[PDB]
Parts: sequence; C-alpha cells; structure tokens
Amino acid sequence: MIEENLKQKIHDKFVAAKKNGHLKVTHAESKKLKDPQTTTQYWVTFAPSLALKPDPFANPDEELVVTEDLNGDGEYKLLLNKFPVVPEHSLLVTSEFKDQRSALTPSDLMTAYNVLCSLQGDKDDDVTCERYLVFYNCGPHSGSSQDHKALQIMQMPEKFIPFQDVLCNGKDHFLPTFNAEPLQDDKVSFAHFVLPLPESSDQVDEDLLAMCYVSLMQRALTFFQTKSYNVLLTKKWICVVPRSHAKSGPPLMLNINSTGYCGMILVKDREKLENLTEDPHLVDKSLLQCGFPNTA
Ligand SMILES: Nc1ncnc2c1ncn2[C@@H]1O[C@H](COP(=O)(O)OP(=O)(O)OP(=O)(O)OP(=O)(O)OC[C@H]2O[C@@H](n3cnc4c(N)ncnc43)[C@H](O)[C@@H]2O)[C@@H](O)[C@H]1O
Repeated sequence: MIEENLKQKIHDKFVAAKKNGHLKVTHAESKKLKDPQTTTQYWVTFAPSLALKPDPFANPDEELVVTEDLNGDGEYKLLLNKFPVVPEHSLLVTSEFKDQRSALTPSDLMTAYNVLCSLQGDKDDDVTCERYLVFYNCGPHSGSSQDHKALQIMQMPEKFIPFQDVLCNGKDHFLPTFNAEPLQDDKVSFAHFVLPLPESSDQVDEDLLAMCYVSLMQRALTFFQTKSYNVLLTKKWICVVPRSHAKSGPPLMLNINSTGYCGMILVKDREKLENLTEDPHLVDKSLLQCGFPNTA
C-alpha cells in the first residue's frame, strides 16, 4: 500500500530542502492567455534564468528523497524535483534503472493515480482549487532531457482550464471500441488522445488505467507506424500526445515537454514571451511543430 500522510511528507521535505540549499526554485512569472483562433486556454510561464541553461536518479542525494520505497514492493522512490518551477514538483522514479523510452507498466500508471489521490482529497471540483498533473516525457522528441524512467507530479494552476477539461465535460468515462474513439478536440492543430475517468477513484484500478493507456498509445503510435510521446494524467482524464520534435520551428522555437500539451508553456526569453502575448495562436502552431497534425 502506498504511503500515507504523503502530502505533509513532501511539503515538510520541500521547505527543508529549499531551506538547506539542496534544490533551487526557478524564479518565474505566469499569466493566462486565450487562443483567439482555437479558444484554447494557455498558461504562460516566463523563466529567463533558464536561458542560461544550454543518471541523476542513480544515487539521489538523501535530502531529495521523500520516500525510499513507496509501496510494499521495492518498486518506487518518490523524489523532489531538484530544479522546479512549480514548488513541491515531484518525481516517481523506478527503484532500478529503467529506460525513459520504456513504456509505462500498468503499475506505473497505477501508482501515479494513487499519488494524485493522496494529494487531492477530492470533496469537489467545486470546493478546492488544488489540483495536480502527472506527466511522462518519453523519447528524444518528448522534451526528455533525461534517460531514467521518471513520472512527474506537480501542482496545476488555480484558475486555469486546460482544453482537456472542456473536452471531457459531460462525456462519461469509456474506452474506444467502435462508436467514439478516445476524445479529440478538433479545434486545435495537433494530434492528441484523451479519455475521461470515473468520477470516483473507487472505480479506478491498475486494470483500467492500463487499458486506457494502451489504447491511447495505439492511436498515437500510428504516427510512426523515431518514437516519442507525452503522457498526461489527471483525476479527471488521461491523455497521450504523439510527438515529432522536442523544439518548435521558426516563430518561437520553444522547448516543449508534457506540460505544453495541456497549455502550460515555459518561456525563457522575453521577446518570445512578448510575441506569444501579442499573438497567442502561435502557441497552437508551435504545438503543431513539436507534434503531429490534429487528426480529429
Ligand atoms: N539531480 C536531480 N534531482 C532531482 N531532479 C532532477 C535532477 N536533475 C534533473 N532533474 C529533474 O528531473 C526531471 C527530468 O525529467 P525530464 O523529462 O528528462 O526533463 P524535463 O522534465 O523536460 O525538464 P528538463 O530539465 O529536460 O528541461 P526544462 O527546461 O523543461 O526544465 C524545466 C523544469 O520545469 C518543468 N516544466 C516544464 N514545463 C513547465 C511548465 N509549463 N510549467 C511548470 N513547469 C514546467 C520541468 O519538468 C522541469 O522540471 C526534471 O524535473 C528535472 O528537473
């Protein structure tokens, strides 16, 4: 069983690590944006410190280790991200080296969801603004700068509505067979694949996540059939985005990882920021550049 009192554990661990100089929060500023062409909401984060920047999980510094084991099995460590933008940003990393190009185990995806659940005690979408994204950057094109398997868990912003939400609104959880495939928003430019999840975690077992993933991965795989994709997970839904380049073309040339594809863009350069702000649709075009054409 996954550790309890987890959130308190991460938080306590975090302030301590921040206090002690073991991890450095990237200074950043974020504002909302609306794509005037596609309606998509964007959350743009400016972190110019990062423009400075041009297996760390092997023997992690002990101060960054939240739990040396996570479940009963010797399977997982939970780590603090050492260079977070969003505070308390964490890492679910395999006890033993397993490839960053490796696909997620059913227990991979299943352990993730539990971490999500530790973190939001629910009680409503209409009670709290607390909320969390799980993501996995898989393959050279996905934004992965790292080769060891790591699932990332980080707070999402308080008033922000990623397009996936509006996609799954209404829309009972299911799996593609014949009528409706995984959901795809036809307004945006990039191929992506989504399915809603049961409103109750009561209904969420390692089996359902497993099946959801695989089928999403089936549709996203056809974009090759080298191999890279993003995986996004929230309590409300799960998403898979086939991926072509790690870095967008000419207008902006943004390094985009998993976050981009729910609309959260990390910008390291002022001009680009100002360009985005002037014309938010360019984000959508960048997402095309790093991705594949929207197939909806
Ligand atoms: N010794 C160590 N101990 C613990 N962790 C270590 C570590 N060495 C590296 N790491 C961390 O482990 C993770 C590795 O996963 P990766 O998949 O390999 O890389 P990444 O998350 O895309 O971050 P990267 O470092 O490649 O580039 P970026 O400029 O986007 O990085 C920007 C950072 O902000 C995040 N980020 C990206 N987009 C964001 C957005 N829109 N909003 C908020 N945060 C965002 C990224 O996840 C990343 O953490 C990262 O979290 C990394 O920080």
